[PDB]
Amino acid sequence: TIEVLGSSHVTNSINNELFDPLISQALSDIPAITQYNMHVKKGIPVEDFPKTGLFPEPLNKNFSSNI
Amino acid sequence: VTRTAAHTHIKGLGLDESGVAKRVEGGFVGQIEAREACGVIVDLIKAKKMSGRAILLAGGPSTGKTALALAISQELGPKVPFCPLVGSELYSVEVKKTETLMENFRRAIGLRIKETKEVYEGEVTELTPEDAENPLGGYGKTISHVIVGLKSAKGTKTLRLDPTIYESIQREKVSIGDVIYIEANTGAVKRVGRSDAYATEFDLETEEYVPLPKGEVHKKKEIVQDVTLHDLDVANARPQGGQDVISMMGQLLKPKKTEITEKLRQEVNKVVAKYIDQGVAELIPGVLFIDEVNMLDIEIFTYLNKALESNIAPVVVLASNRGMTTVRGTEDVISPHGVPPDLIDRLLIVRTLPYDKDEIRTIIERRATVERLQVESSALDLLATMGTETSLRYALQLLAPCGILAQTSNRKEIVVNDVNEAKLLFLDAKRSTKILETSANYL
Amino acid sequence: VTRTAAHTHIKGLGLDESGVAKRVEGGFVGQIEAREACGVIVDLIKAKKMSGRAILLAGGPSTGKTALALAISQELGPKVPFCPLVGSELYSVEVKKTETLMENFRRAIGLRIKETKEVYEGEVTELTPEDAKTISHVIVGLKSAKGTKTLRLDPTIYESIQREKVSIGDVIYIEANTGAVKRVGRSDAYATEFDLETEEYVPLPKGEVHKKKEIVQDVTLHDLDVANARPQGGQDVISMMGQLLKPKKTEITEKLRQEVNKVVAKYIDQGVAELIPGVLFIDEVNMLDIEIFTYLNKALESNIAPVVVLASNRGMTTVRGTEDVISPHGVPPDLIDRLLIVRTLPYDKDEIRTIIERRATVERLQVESSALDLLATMGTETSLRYALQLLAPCGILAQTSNRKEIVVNDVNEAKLLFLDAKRSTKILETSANYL
Amino acid sequence: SLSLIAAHSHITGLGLDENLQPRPTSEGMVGQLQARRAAGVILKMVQNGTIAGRAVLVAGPPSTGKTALAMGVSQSLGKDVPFTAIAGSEIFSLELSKTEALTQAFRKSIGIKIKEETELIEGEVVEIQIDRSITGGHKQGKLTIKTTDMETIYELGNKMIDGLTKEKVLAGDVISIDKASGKITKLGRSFARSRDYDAMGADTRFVQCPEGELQKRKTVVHTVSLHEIDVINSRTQGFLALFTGDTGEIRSEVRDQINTKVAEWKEEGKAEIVPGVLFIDEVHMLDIECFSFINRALEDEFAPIVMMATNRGVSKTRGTNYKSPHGLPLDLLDRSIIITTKSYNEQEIKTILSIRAQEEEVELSSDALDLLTKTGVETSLRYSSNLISVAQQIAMKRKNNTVEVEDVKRAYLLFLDSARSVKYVQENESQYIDDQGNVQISIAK
Amino acid sequence: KSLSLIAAHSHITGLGLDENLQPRPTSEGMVGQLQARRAAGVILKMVQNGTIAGRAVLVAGPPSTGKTALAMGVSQSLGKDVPFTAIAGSEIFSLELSKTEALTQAFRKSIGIKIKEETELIEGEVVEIQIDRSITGGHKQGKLTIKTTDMETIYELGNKMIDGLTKEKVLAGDVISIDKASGKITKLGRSFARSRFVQCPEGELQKRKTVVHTVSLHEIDVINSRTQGFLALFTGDTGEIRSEVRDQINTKVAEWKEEGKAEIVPGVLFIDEVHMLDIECFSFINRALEDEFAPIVMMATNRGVSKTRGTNYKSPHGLPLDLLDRSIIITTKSYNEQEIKTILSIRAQEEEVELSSDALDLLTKTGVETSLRYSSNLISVAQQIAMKRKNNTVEVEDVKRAYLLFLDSARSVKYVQENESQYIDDQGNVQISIAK
Amino acid sequence: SLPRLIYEDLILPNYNNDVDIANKLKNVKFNIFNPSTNYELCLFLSKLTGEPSLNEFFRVSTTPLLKR
Ligand SMILES: Nc1ncnc2c1ncn2[C@@H]1O[C@H](COP(=O)(O)OP(=O)(O)O)[C@@H](O)[C@H]1O
Ligand SMILES: Nc1ncnc2c1ncn2[C@@H]1O[C@H](COP(=O)(O)OP(=O)(O)O)[C@@H](O)[C@H]1O
Ligand SMILES: Nc1ncnc2c1ncn2[C@@H]1O[C@H](COP(=O)(O)OP(=O)(O)O)[C@@H](O)[C@H]1O
Ligand SMILES: Nc1ncnc2c1ncn2[C@@H]1O[C@H](COP(=O)(O)OP(=O)(O)O)[C@@H](O)[C@H]1O
Repeated sequence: TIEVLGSSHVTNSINNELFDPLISQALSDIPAITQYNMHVKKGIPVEDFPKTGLFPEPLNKNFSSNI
Repeated sequence: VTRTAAHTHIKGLGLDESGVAKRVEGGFVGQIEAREACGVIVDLIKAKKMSGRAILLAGGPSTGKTALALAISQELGPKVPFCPLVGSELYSVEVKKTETLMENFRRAIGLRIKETKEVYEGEVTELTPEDAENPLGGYGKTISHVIVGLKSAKGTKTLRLDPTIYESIQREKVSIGDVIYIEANTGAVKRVGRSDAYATEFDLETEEYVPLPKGEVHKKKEIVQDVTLHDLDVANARPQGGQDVISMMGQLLKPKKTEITEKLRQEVNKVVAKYIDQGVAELIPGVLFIDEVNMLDIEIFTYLNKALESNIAPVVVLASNRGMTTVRGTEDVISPHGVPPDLIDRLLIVRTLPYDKDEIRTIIERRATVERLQVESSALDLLATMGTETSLRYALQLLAPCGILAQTSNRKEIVVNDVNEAKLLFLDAKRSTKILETSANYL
Repeated sequence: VTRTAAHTHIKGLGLDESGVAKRVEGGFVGQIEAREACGVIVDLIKAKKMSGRAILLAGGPSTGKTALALAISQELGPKVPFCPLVGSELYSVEVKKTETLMENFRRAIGLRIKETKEVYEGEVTELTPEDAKTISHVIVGLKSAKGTKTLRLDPTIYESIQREKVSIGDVIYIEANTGAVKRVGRSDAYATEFDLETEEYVPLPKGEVHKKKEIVQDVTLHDLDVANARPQGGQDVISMMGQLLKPKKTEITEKLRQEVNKVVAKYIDQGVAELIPGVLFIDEVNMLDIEIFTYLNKALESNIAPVVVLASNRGMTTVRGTEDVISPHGVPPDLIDRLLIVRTLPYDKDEIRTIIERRATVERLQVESSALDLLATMGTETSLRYALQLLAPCGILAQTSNRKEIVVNDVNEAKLLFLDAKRSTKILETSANYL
Repeated sequence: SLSLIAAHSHITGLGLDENLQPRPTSEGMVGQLQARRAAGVILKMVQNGTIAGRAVLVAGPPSTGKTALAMGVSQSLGKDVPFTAIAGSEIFSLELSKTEALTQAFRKSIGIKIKEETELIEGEVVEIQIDRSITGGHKQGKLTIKTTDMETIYELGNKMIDGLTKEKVLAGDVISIDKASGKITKLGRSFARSRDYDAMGADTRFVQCPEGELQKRKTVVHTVSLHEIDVINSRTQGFLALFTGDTGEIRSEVRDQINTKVAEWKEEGKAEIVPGVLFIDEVHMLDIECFSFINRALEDEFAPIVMMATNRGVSKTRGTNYKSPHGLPLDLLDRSIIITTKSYNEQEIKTILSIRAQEEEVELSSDALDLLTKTGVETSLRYSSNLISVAQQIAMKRKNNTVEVEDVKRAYLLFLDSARSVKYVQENESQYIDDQGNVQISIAK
Repeated sequence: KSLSLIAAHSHITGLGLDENLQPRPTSEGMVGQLQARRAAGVILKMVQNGTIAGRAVLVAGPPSTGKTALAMGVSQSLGKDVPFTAIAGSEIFSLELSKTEALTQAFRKSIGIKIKEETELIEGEVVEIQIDRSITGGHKQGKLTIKTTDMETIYELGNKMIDGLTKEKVLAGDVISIDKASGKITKLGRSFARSRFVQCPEGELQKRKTVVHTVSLHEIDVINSRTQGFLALFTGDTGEIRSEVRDQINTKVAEWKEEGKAEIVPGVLFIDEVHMLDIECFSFINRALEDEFAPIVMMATNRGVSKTRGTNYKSPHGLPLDLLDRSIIITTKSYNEQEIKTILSIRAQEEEVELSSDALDLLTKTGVETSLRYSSNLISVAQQIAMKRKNNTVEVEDVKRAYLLFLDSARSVKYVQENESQYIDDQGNVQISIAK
Repeated sequence: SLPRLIYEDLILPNYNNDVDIANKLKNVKFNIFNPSTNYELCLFLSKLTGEPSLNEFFRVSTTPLLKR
């Protein structure tokens, strides 16, 4: 952690770099019912969805976590 | 039954309660003064007070140098970290040799920590997300919260998560009817398996079936962990295990060694000292064993002079079998055991001595009775004379072909004819050199 | 107060308008011919017409080669680029040495671009966008202590505003030419909306909303070369953490340098920029390999090379990377034939005494006359640098016994405490075990 | 262009007649009649273009005009013909083998020629109306492009709608669309609409509104070397490797396939081969492995004409322990043709010095030119060439226009050549650091 | 703070000097070497004055004669907030950095910039938390009651303070510290309620805290180079920082010093075993010492007239003469027997070892005979031999037993030379067989 | 811990430093893939690679690798 005492701009920049929505969305996936909500109930087409599902697949189920 | 390899008849130094050594005890024969000196060194390590004490084991080949270090490691026990090493291993192609030496220095100081965990666990009963008002706004995720209902034994809790925890949950591929395990220290989620409250025989993906977890959903448990300083240094230099982007992409790229700075080691030392001050942690110094120390060159020796004077260094044990040889990386420096005199001034040399006919004979007896072999007395005397004539290791390594040649004749006892046949079939260094000298085309 | 480090009593070459040298001027004592030759070289650099001129200045140790190079750099001024270098710096583990040599060659050619800075800042009083789902333009109202001012804005600047989480009542910073948006913080007029808040509160600008300023930018050709040759990609303006792949140096092709050259020529043709060639200085040139010595011959024949200055203190010495090439100053005859050689003479007794007096009076120390004579007599028998380095312990020993003038007792004590090279070697020879 | 006065910038081609007969003083070259005739023969062999893989070695004493001859060949070769000039020390890379660096140097010197037809429609956007069908599968666009002189209206396809809705234009940007192919570019914003938005923005620039005809026809001829095709066809985005040099040991299959397709394109008539010259200045410091690769690499039809320059005598070839003429092994010298240069006399030195004085805009007297010629006879030639430029500044400090004898004498006193420096070192060797590091810094003993 | 078992130089707390820079015979764990300690005191005063940059000091002498101890005492007497960098000679031969780059990083790690700044902190004891949630969750209202031993107040929270209090879960009775501007909440512990444990804060709830920062030049060089993050200060792969980003830092530091916003704190760079550097490193040091932003360099070596690395000639102390022209030399001498006895008594006192007087005399005699370090090493071994016999003090017989068990250099050389057939020589010959 | 002076004088733009001006000068006004000044190079690269848009190289060269 890098801290600067008394500056909200540092906190905003650090939170933007650590939790950038484009890369965090790329390494994750949208829920299916949420996808049905924004496609059918809101009219957004498929091609302007944010890109998802780019995380690599593990070898087993056993290799998915350190616990 | 088991597998034996050049050792494992040695269990310890075999000393008394007052430090004196029995002649035949602990798998050792002879070497009384060296065993007593190693016992004094073992007591010094167990005192847990000193830093950077270094000794050197000197003597000829097949005299019992590495056996003493292995006996030291067996006498100390498994709770003390012991790091075996060979001098040729410090020459890496990814990082400089100084960093490899300092990493192996920090790998020999252990730490025992009583840490506590915050755990949410149970069987998933519901999984409903709530969407955001502007999904294509560019800033912020698609969802806002996710409602998760967990049910354990005599308990039921409902949780409201951010998208950050739910991203790891759906990376674990969590469905309805699974038993999960959320660790609040790092956000890590483990999917234990399907619950046994439903049907079992209608699956196709070799899952395991888990009963409901006992106790409440929210828990606090104490775990005793055993780590080293090098583990903390490596985990802080290459961060993994967070839920941010940087620690997530760190698990996917290829790992590589890096030159860890002194500032990171100082900060890790500060945090560890703070943990000790609260009565949580406890320091366990250990032993670093560098075998074949003549393979090092002058730069590693000059850095070792600096590294021994630090206030954290463990006990270093070296071994060498050179009389008066030139130090590697130099031309004119001739020093005993291949070790430069400024490093020799900081050591404590323990001498090892060669054996006799009786010690060779009883060592052959011990190695034969370890390997589940039955040897006659005349064959034993023949092997003892063979060992004194050529080498101890050549007599030790000829036991198993003798046993095979005895077994192939439907026999259990090893006799003189098997030893003569093994003499004929297999040679040693002196007879091979004799064949090499009287030969035509570079045999 | 002031830091003095082995130099900084040198302010210039001490030459008048006719080019001749005064004896004591600009912190220099003696050395008339080398100072006059360096003045001629300074005029040649100021003429701004040649390319690839190479001067080597040679002489014994502690005669003033590096002082002369720094005096040249002080005579030229801060506008002209000057890249000091050591010959050992050309060996790197990332690229070949010819790449590092060409980078240091292109680092010594500069540019001068006239720019302007236009800044709008103040407190937001109105943020009304309109669309046609694409926003057409955004009207933003800004307020300061001297009044208010409304603006029209680009949709891209609106996206930059929306990135920074800017609402009504914050204090922002907008540059007109670039489009950079920085959120200073919430205004202090909204400080009492809650008792506890995460937001920081700042006062109003006492200035006007609109500010204008003219600036001059100085860049080199290597800056544009490394700006156009980023291999991972163009990074953001603000990034506290680095990239996921580490970017290394690369062998930059000649095509990129040609494209940069033609772009810079087009911009020079419109009067926007001005070309200022500079000086590349390589100290301890004897440590270069034979391959770099060969590549210097090719690099000195280009159309864009700067003026190169080399220094060495060797006699008949073998060139590095060879076996049997005895050459003067450790420089092969191929490069020697392309050079001009300036000699550097040693000093007399009185010049050493005057140099010691000048080094005493820059460091704010008062020295008695007999102490000065004894220091000058010591300096003629060991070295000049030994007598120059002994002034600070003499001043400390004078300050210990509550005095402000250095007396010969302090000089004798400092001579006893600190040894020179010859007495240390005499101790080294007549000793048993590693001193 | 961006250039100052270089070492030999007075040379513009070899001064040869139509019969390959060198004039004594023409096009900036003085003397060296046989070497200039030989270089004219080599130039004619390059311009014929039917002979591949020839090695020419230029050997002479230093300061004789070997790289001046190569500069004359490069200038008289003409445009759009590749001429790669490298030094011998450039192939010792850290991220490239010597064989691969030599292959990349060899393939940079032979290129192909490609011509294409452009029908550009460059103008300023007035109004774009986007219309879609009820089904939505068909998209029509009302494009109102406008130049200064006139304005017309086009109908755009759905691919133009997709290509314009990405990097969106805002009715007043300057765009140009190719009619035949369909290249889309956004040049910037017009100067007439530069006052309405009150702030610039991050990624915008102001260009002038184009004039004249809206539709223009122009043919463009491109020259592409083989190394560009090798770099491009080896990766997903290869132009960054073209400009940053991180190609990194390209495989042989792509080179073989590129050779095959270049041959079949020459057969089809789309492209034609333009060979060129590779010049390796100071060739004597190459390894023996580089020499073996050069021996084998000259036997291919896709090989340029290689020109090498050496000023060594009978020296030791690097990577071995013996000595050879010119520092080159005998099997490479068997595969070679040697052009020999000879040292100059007084008249040629005088003419070269007068040419260099006229190049640098320096006015010399007759006596100053005679003194500089005498100095260039006694010392080398480059010493007098540098003495000219410093004597100009010395005379300029004296508030005089023409360089006199006194300025040349002062420049001779202030700056030393190699011989006086060697004498002054050898008579005072105790003050300099020796081979053993012994030196005497103290002035009294 | 600063965990450590027992160092080899742990008994030295600094130079033993009075106010007139005169050495006491025994003070602060340093015995003898009066001229060297006086010279090191003069050097320490030169560092403390701060007006002199780029001076090189060489410490030379026989091995095991107070060379590293002197630098350890100087580093102790320097105090905090002054940078001290200690590197060995063989640490700069890296694989990802050039030698001049590693030397530049080591030079710029020892110059500090002192910045003082002000901030507002709220630190108190939490009394009660009231958080109400609507059914829709559109707005969050709340009230926070916090107190010290002298005051009591109740706050009304906004939305993001409520979100930052829900995260990092704060209950009643906790002692927390809140930063208003950055929104960072640190749990200092739990107050004294038995139902880690920290006393309740006193005084005002809102306080002004002046923090003095000390940033090295290397950290600003790493941060200002945009190709690398601040994580390169910990991972270590900065990777040959470009030259042109350092002049901007130098000009900015000069501007800050002119405007009074910052102060320059020079430090000491210590190079131990300087004879292992190459000739290129010495040529780089010759020009790096003449910079204005250069620290005071202390180098130590024990060789005498040896071969300089990378060359084929011999030079005094293993260093070329142009580097020795730029240095002032401090020479250390061998120790007397009384000083050996005092040093051994200090080392025994450090390890809490009780020695008899006859054991101390035996250790002093065998330290004069062989080595100071051998007699220093024998103490802790003989102590464990004493605990084997179950007595506290260390007698003569324990020292004799430890001397019999553990050899020294000369006895090992004698045993090797008497039986050199059993060892592997320079030609790789050995005789493993006992008979014949 | 980092002081506010470094972050406010070296990284963030303000009225007394030229971070944004020099950033624009290096990355836009002297970029060699700029179609307003280097149209010939863009046309040559478009013939070479077959890109349909001539602004592709300028967008690629000023975009981070992960985002690309
Ligand atoms: N005192 C002993 N008792 C039993 N076995 C021994 C003894 N000394 C040596 N050995 C055996 O002889 C061999 C000696 O090898 P080791 O001690 O590992 O290194 P070195 O060959 O250098 O002495 C080992 O395999 C060990 O098992
Ligand atoms: N003419 C002079 N006047 C004043 N100081 C001088 C003069 N010549 C040399 N010096 C001083 O002598 C020292 C040695 O000069 P320098 O050029 O740095 O070393 P070298 O001559 O060995 O390269 C420098 O510190 C410089 O300040
Ligand atoms: N024939 C010539 N005509 C004009 N100038 C020449 C001629 N030959 C040599 N020079 C000049 O001599 C200088 C050095 O000659 P160069 O071509 O470098 O020979 P080399 O490469 O053998 O040293 C150059 O500046 C060049 O201008
Ligand atoms: N004056 C002294 N006071 C206290 N301890 C000393 C003194 N001189 C030497 N020592 C001790 O002697 C040992 C060797 O000295 P050291 O300076 O570390 O080695 P070297 O002289 O080879 O650098 C160290 O443990 C140090 O504590």
